[PDB]
Amino acid sequence: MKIKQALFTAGYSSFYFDDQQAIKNGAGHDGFIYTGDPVTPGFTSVRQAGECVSVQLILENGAVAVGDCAAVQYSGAGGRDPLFLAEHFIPFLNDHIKPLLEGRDVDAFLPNARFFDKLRIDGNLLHTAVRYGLSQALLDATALASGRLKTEVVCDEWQLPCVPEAIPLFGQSGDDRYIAVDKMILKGVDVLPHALINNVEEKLGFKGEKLREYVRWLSDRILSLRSSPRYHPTLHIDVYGTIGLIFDMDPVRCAEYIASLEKEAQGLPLYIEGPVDAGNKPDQIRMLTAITKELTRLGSGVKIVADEWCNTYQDIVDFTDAGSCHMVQIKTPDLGGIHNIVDAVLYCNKHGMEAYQGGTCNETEISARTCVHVALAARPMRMLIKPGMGFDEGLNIVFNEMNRTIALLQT
Amino acid sequence: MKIKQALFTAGYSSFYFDDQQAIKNGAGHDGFIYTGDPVTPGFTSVRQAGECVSVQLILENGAVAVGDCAAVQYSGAGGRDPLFLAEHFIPFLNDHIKPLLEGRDVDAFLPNARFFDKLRIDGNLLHTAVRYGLSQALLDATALASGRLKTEVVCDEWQLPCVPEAIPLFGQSGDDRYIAVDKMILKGVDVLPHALINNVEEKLGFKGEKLREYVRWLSDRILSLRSSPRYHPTLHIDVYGTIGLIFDMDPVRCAEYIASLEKEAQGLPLYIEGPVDAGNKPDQIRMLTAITKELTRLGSGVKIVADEWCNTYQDIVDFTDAGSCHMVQIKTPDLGGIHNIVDAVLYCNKHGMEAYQGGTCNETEISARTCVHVALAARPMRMLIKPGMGFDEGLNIVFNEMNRTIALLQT
Ligand SMILES: C[C@H](C(=O)O)[C@H](N)C(=O)O
Ligand SMILES: C[C@H](C(=O)O)[C@H](N)C(=O)O
Ligand SMILES: [Mg+2]
Ligand SMILES: [Mg+2]
Repeated sequence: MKIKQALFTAGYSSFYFDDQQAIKNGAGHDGFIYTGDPVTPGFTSVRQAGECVSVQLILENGAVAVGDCAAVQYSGAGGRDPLFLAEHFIPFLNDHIKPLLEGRDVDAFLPNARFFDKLRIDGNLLHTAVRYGLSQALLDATALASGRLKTEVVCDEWQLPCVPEAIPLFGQSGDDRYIAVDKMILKGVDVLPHALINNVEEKLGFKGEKLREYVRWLSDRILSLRSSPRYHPTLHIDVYGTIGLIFDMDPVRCAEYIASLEKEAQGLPLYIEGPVDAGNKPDQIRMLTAITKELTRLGSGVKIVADEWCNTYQDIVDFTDAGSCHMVQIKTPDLGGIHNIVDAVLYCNKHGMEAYQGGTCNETEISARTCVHVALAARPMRMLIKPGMGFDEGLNIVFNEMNRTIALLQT
Repeated sequence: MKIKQALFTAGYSSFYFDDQQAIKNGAGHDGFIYTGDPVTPGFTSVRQAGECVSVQLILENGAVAVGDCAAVQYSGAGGRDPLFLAEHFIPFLNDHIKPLLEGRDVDAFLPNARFFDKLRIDGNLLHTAVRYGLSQALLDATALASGRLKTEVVCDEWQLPCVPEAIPLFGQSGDDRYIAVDKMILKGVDVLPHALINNVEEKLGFKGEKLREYVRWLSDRILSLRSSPRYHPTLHIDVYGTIGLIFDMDPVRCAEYIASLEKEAQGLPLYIEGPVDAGNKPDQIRMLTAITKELTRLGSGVKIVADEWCNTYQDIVDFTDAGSCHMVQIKTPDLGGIHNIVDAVLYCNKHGMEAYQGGTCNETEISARTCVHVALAARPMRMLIKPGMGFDEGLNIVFNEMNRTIALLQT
């Protein structure tokens, strides 16, 4: 079955494009807005509305497959592609991509996914968000053309068993790290709460005591508010590199502080994401490795998670091959085509790496819903609740699609 | 085409259920919740997780139609049904509704909508939430059965033109009445921002001076933040009956105060929702009517919107026939089956009432999306960005489905 028509429509994503460089440089705020000038190219303000381009593929049987082109919050940075402005992309996609979609067969997914993932227009690979969104629509197209769910298509093309089982979900709080923790306990969240620990003075503390107290409050809040002791979630907190900054980038000292955090967790397993940011891929790998070695040496139970500098399928391979850390964030939109997500989760699973199928608050209901199918197939150990910073909406989108899908499969 | 199988799966909706008058009474606060004793039946806490029940209808052609059972935040009051918990409704659904669904013809939508809207089980009508959800899935089923969009099915069956054109959207800030305003300006929202002006002391002011100052703040923010004068949104603020409280239900005084806000809006049109709560339908209609009369007499351009006591199709008919206000909130889940939304909006449109197709923060991505199709067909004057209180997620849901659907229709 073929695609009869391809449509591209501008839209709003579930968060904001932020100029990471200007913010790190110390941009001030006025309400929700950041002040000063942006320094990153394409930005009209330090903070701007997040945008997406919805792809709809009307098939010969009349079904309408969907996918959303979307980029991370910090669109333009850390090895991630540029400022994804949608209006500009509509004419471009209508002109160069539409004729490559209309009349295309979608009985299978992968050959199509590979094609768009490698395509250059005037020498330039397609923007990674376009690859993300097209690939979602193509997966959905294969599903709709054959009476399968997206999950089944992946299972079939990658020859996976497709045993219907929940994926642990992870909630991110943004700066609302107290109120959102309550929300997450009320809704049974498996993993929590990110906490956006992204400033040294005000969030980590110059000697780490602020984070220490935060973990204690968090575990106390969980134990106290839970309906029963059967609720025993995992703690996952992203420190956006700040721990290296207070320990002279010495991985032994970083490890030491990290281990010291376990006590405050009160039996809840603990994960610390992005402990350091050495500023380039090779050094990031090596520092994470050295931190992991010392945690082991200490007999620590605390685990660490890579994110920055770990972007593409190949990066994920590299961090994994090096034994650098216990888990890596597969930040979905930065991989491009979603077949890359499947490939990356399987590689991790084969080689011992815990795969966290993450993403961004700045993607959509469609991209998240598509990611749910990818996860139910590939079996990562953790999935980000997304998109949005409200949390409730994200949980609604990911959790309910997961459970609907498991039921359909059990049929 | 018939439905082959009906599945019902538990999920989370995008907000919380709250025992109202457990709270307004004196329920304590600790972080995100309320301490102590709920007054409302079924409730294990004064606030707990909002819930839904996803209805999935697998048809003979293998398509899967979807719809979500959901209820407002304070299920329980203003003329609303009980506590919509999944563990209760899933058995009820399997016991009493599945037998009427499996094998059912879905070639049309309206018979089925009407049939379930009237159905009695042991003498009782079905819960509005159940009727809302089934009806969404039944409309989706008719669509998927015949290669139509849900919006087209409504157009076909009520004989409407379905001109592909946008509907003005309204965002709601929840208590975050400052910060969410910046979000909305940055996303160009048509109407804003609700403001949850729901307490005399802290939000409206004993003499309405706080709301007065807020309106000026809001208009200034808009005029300051916007990128050009082309952005001229409508201001829409819900004061949840507080204006009636500080004026002792004196309607001429209410009107006078409401007219004095125009000055503060600086030329942005102003809507005040729920100015009073007379605690009963017939008094509510009378009070709103006298407020409207006095506004007109003063020559004011401020309009008022009904909400509380205007629940069902028939309520809407009654508020409309009395000429009681300029706009009514058709609070979607309370009408039961969504064909009633259609009839309500058309009724308003035919009898000089502005139809505001509302809903709640506590519904779902699926209910909202389905509400988009109802609106493109019926043409209310305004539609709520929902669900959730994060705003971004809701806009993403409602605005992107709207634009995607318009693009399909133009095909
Ligand atoms: C999940 C991401 C991370 O911090 O790793 C980030 N908060 C985002 O939403 O894009
Ligand atoms: C939109 C409603 C209203 O206040 O009219 C309410 N905020 C709700 O979300 O259910
Ligand atoms: Mg991270
Ligand atoms: Mg209201």
